[PDB]
Amino acid sequence: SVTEFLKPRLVDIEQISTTHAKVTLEPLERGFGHTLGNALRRILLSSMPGCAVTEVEIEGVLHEYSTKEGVQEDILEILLNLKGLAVRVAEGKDEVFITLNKSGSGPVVAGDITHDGDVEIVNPEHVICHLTSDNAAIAMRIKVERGRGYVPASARIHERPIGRLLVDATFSPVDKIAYSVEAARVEQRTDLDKLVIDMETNGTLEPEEAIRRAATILAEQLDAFVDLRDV
Amino acid sequence: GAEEITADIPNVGEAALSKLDESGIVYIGAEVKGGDILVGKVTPKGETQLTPEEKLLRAIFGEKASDVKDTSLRVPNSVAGTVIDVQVFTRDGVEKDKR
Amino acid sequence: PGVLKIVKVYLAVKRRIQPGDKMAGRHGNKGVISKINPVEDMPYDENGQP
Repeated sequence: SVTEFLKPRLVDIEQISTTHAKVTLEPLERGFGHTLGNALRRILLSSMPGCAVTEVEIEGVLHEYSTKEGVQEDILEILLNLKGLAVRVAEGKDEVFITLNKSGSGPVVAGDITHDGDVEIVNPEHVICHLTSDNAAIAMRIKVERGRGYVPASARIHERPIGRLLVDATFSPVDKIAYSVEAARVEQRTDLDKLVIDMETNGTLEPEEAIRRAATILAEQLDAFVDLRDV
Repeated sequence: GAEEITADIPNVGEAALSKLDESGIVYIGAEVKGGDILVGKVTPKGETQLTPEEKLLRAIFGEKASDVKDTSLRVPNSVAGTVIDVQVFTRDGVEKDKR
Repeated sequence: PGVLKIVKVYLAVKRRIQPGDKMAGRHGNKGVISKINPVEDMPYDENGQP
């Protein structure tokens, strides 16, 4: 009828790659596709929780603006590379420590990090540094924290030992969101639409799960309007 | 007299001396913010006249340690960074401190 | 003359972009940053790239 609408359902999920996916919502009434797509894009791009590197500790290193023998990259470049690490932490833990020791010439990559089985590395081929000598060795202790949004090192409220290096953390796993509203063939009606959301992420967050968190956030914010009263 | 580079800075607690070494010079790699002491220096000062109210205040509470004055290098305001190098130049004929 | 000791300390500051900073191109087009907009607010194309 006119009063009653049709509620969309998640009808298709497509995983083109580890960092790329498409989610299909169907059916939608006239004009609701754009509304839901824009709302979900704004929520997904702003308020998705994730895990990021926050603190690093390298043996023999006192500050970022320094050098280590047998390493082609400075500590600043190593920290910038560590900023791009994709880590999934098992639920219930908001803080974890991983460890990276490597000796010998070659590219030190993310697949050489030793974890406790509750941490998953989504990009094992991510190059972290390069060791240019057979005598060169690297030993690092990395702190991974769960969070939301972007928290720079300066914004963290203030003892911290000399040698602990703060890293700016971008917790949000979502990189790119696109949405398209197309025609849907449901029963005999033509007015029904279909919403396809293209998500490009770091692989940490599942597409369906992210969709549900965005919907939950939107519903919780709408609850204030559903019960409009002077407070 | 001769000004000395020492960590014994009057009227400064151990909170501000954490980043300083025994010789009074900040460590390399220390995260320092505005107002933090980098090099601790004390300058000899002469006799200073005290107002009668200040004399009564000293009479009640006997604390008085003003042999030297705190003229020390401090981080400029609105400047935050890390110490990456410290260089000490000493005149020939002056004892070298531990740093 | 008269100087006993000198101590020099080098401080490294990472300065990030913020409103008030002057950004320019190679064609004489200078300007001052007015706002650091969120990514969702920024215009985007059909592929979702802002």
